[PDB]
Amino acid sequence: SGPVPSRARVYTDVNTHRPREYWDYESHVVEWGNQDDYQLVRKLGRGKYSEVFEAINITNNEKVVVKILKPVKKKKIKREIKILENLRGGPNIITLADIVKDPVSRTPALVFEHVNNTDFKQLYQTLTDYDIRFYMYEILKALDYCHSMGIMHRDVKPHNVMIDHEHRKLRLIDWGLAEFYHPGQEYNVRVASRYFKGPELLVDYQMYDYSLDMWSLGCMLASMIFRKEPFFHGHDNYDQLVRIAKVLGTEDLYDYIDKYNIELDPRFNDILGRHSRKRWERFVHSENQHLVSPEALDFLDKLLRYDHQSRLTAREAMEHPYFYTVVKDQARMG
Ligand SMILES: OCCCn1nnc2c(Br)c(Br)c(Br)c(Br)c21
Ligand SMILES: [Cl-]
Ligand SMILES: [Cl-]
Repeated sequence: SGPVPSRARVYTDVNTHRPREYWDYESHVVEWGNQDDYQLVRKLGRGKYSEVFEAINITNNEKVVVKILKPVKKKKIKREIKILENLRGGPNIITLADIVKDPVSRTPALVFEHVNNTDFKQLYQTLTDYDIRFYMYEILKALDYCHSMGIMHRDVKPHNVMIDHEHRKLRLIDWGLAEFYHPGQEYNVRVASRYFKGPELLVDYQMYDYSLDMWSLGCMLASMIFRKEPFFHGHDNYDQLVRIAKVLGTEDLYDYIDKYNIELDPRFNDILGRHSRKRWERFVHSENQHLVSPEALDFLDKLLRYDHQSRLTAREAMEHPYFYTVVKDQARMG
């Protein structure tokens, strides 16, 4: 029988209208730069799947950030670089500077523009109501650009947003899980991090799209405004959906399941069972009332939908009242 097909509502064929060499990363020939150009200064850390350094380009004396890639397949290597080259110059997307290779090891290393140590998770414990709005909007600028260029990020979370609090700057990093969106294509559910995985991924639905990132963004905001890190705290993949069910309710979950003719374990239905919906105001109480407004709760409600097709698009989200003053504020400064 199988499931019902799905299409992205926006940017549906941006790769179809483009030439083959745009999205066919398997046919790309990576002209590898010279490793000697770059000298490592200090270890900025090591991410969930890489090791990252502060570095200096000796050809122009500018600073760069080098990311020595995890022992990974050549299929993933080429996908990421091709996605970064295409997203270059986009608003709030980190820009690939060069790509080099170790002389003896032959392990690849992405080189980027220098931004800042400070990720958005470490900076989240000192943010006003207007700061949440401002930095969420900047993430939507990056999310609408990458969607508009035909790319899902697939790993949107606090750690992958770099933010310079003082200069009002923001970058979305780690595109190594991202992928090009093509209609009719089945996509692998093993992307993102538990707490930010959409219901589509947890119900083993393959034909998802850009809307996945909008789920993840909701997860951040929810945690940001209610100060519950993370807002949906699953222990395993089964439990994550069970936590989500305990907020959005099980009624719309099973409507989502039949609509797309999605199949899953009988015991999942038993595990989930029946549970009532909880209105978004019930996660407010003590030291967070200042962060939660009506426009925040509507916005959040419209992002955290089981049905991926119903979720707000990045552009739609940018038009929400939540940002009304934000878009007006940046029209007299930027
Ligand atoms: O565990 C700490 C790792 C932090 N980390 N991970 N990926 C990073 C990227 Br890409 C850039 Br660019 C920058 Br600047 C930093 Br800092 C990064
Ligand atoms: Cl995939
Ligand atoms: Cl979108």
